Amino acid sequence: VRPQVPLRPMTYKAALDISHFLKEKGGLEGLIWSQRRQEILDDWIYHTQGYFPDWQNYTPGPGIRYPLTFGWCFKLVPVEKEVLVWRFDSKLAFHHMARELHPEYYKD
Amino acid sequence: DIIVVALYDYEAIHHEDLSFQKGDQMVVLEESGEWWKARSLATRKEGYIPSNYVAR
Repeated sequence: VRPQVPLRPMTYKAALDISHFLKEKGGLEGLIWSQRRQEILDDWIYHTQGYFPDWQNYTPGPGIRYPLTFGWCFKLVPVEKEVLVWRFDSKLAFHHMARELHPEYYKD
Repeated sequence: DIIVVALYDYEAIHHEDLSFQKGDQMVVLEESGEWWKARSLATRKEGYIPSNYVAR
């Protein structure tokens, strides 16, 4: 029904607002992660809001995967080849956790 | 002076965007880029809108 909206860059503020909207709407929190579900979400954001799927990557495992794009406030947490669930963390709004653990990704 | 009509439903996620429904009339305030700042004639809410979702 809706066509493709014009493209725009991702920002810290836009990542915050998309994070908050997903927490308010429901659906992402507690959901088991899968590549197929990650594609459905990324492509939805892209068709509805025009952000290319280049901002929804996390730190490589093991353990908790932290978002690479500062402003994205969901993290992937293992539960007991892992099994991960989406979890909102408000600390992520103010602590760039990936840059704290992998400075090399952001030094240049 | 620049009145546009909505062709599709749009739900805004980003806080500085303007939601609307099929048929809503809006005044365009700014046209810098492909996302235009517009104002609703019904609610007088203001925000950016996907320029290809609207006509005239």
